Amino acid sequence: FTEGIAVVYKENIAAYKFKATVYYKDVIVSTAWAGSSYTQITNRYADRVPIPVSEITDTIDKFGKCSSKATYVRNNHKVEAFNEDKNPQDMPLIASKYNSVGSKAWHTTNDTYMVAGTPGTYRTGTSVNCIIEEVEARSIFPYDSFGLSTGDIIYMSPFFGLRDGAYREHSNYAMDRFHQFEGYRQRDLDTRALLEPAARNFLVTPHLTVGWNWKPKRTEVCSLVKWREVEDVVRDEYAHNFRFTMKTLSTTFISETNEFNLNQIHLSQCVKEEARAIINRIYTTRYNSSHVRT
Amino acid sequence: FTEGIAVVYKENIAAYKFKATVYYKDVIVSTAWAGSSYTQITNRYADRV
Amino acid sequence: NSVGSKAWHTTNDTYMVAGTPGTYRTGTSVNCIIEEVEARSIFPYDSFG
Amino acid sequence: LTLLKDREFMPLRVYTRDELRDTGLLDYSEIQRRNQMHSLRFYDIDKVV
Amino acid sequence: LTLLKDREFMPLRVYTRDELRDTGLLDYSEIQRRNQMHSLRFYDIDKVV
Amino acid sequence: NRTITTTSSVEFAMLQFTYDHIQEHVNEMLARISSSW
Amino acid sequence: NRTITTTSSVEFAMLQFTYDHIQEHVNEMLARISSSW
Repeated sequence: FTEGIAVVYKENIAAYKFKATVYYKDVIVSTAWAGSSYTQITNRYADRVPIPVSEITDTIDKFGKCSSKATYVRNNHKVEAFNEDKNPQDMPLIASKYNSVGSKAWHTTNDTYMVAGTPGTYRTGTSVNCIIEEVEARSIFPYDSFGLSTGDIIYMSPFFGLRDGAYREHSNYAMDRFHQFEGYRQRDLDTRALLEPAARNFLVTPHLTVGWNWKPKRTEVCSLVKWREVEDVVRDEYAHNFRFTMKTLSTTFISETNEFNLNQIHLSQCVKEEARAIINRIYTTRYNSSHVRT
Repeated sequence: FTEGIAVVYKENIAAYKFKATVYYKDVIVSTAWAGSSYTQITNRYADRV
Repeated sequence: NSVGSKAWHTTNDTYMVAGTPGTYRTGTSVNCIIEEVEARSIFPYDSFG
Repeated sequence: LTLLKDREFMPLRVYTRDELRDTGLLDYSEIQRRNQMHSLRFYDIDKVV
Repeated sequence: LTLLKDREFMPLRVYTRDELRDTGLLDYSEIQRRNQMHSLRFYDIDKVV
Repeated sequence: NRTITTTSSVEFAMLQFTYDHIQEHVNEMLARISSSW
Repeated sequence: NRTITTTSSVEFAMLQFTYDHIQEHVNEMLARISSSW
């Protein structure tokens, strides 16, 4: 037999979870028909349009305000929209009434604009609501897309970037929609104070702008996750096979006599150092004076 | 005892999967309002037929 | 058009018109779309998604 | 002749129910719970004009 | 008196995780991944008129 | 490159431990009975 | 106040029953062999 310390690792089946922010404007266009004794809404065309990153990084993260004029592209044409059909302003971003922990959102307008007119005519209104939401992003292997808490699939890897060979990740979008700001200082819309610098990716999807702090793939995703650390194991040498008896778990694992090279497995950079740290702690706390490493 | 060969069968819980083709037309109807210095889409009615 | 999920369509563009400032204009697109889908049915096999 | 000693077996699970319900990209109920109160979050549906 | 011989137990599963996630008619994440790039597939969203 | 697929049960490994334990103990006792006999 | 979380397997409890049974029976038989010897 052979005594020692072991760390058991299972396959990681969970999705890679990070946090991002979505910036979009709610453009509602209501058409009412003023009648004899009533008004009837004959149409209401709601649409979500992105906030361009120039507007974000020059007004929202500078003054905490959002323009009242939506400028976007629909049907390949540069379209606009004005809240209440007035001159554009810069309105302050105000927290939602439901801003509990985690899921927070700051918007500019609580009202939706519509007009009726004189009985016998159609009248068209227009709202514009700047909405900034902190969402939870979520990506699964092979990490070439991520979905948002809003329901949106972003057909770009969470690790797409401009440096560190990240530009070779997957992206279903043109390179004009993607912006990266190294050293970007985000603004906390509650404390009105800039956060600490961090590279930040921005992608202008036809219906919203996603922004997330960039982090390299090698340090965030991992194919294997620690299942159980075992302080006292026993390695036996049965015919053609190893056996790992763990009397505290009442579990016996059966390996081969060969070592396993973790280089054959995707994204296995964690295991070596994680297990080294865990095994060193276990040794120093339990077998510091009784045994010696081999 | 009795020696022999056996085949064990479990219940099939998977869905029956085949391939088909869908044929449809995307009918979009856009209504724009040309303004002083801008154009505004005031409606867009998409439909699959 | 990668393996399996393929689709053939006729139009890459969406038609809309603006007009003279002060009027509404209505356009219209039509896009023939043929997609190879994966169908899927579960017991008692009286519907498929 | 020595006797067998008492052992106690622990309920070892490799994955929990939560871990097994965390492998997909989107959860329908989560998206629906978060998105069906958009009008409650960002509008005032109780004031009349 | 004969001794008990060594046995090795195999990890037998009747259904895998995939088989257990294949019993429904539709998968929300699959439908959403396939259908949310309709505008990318069948339109040219990068050209401006 | 490949990926490792883990089963959703370690019941087989607890079975292995239990059989190994019972088998080793009973074999030691049988050996002792035989030597004494 | 809290909630109770139940595992999705009672295989460990069947293992416990089986080990207890085998262990008790084999221990009784070993004790008898020893007394007779």
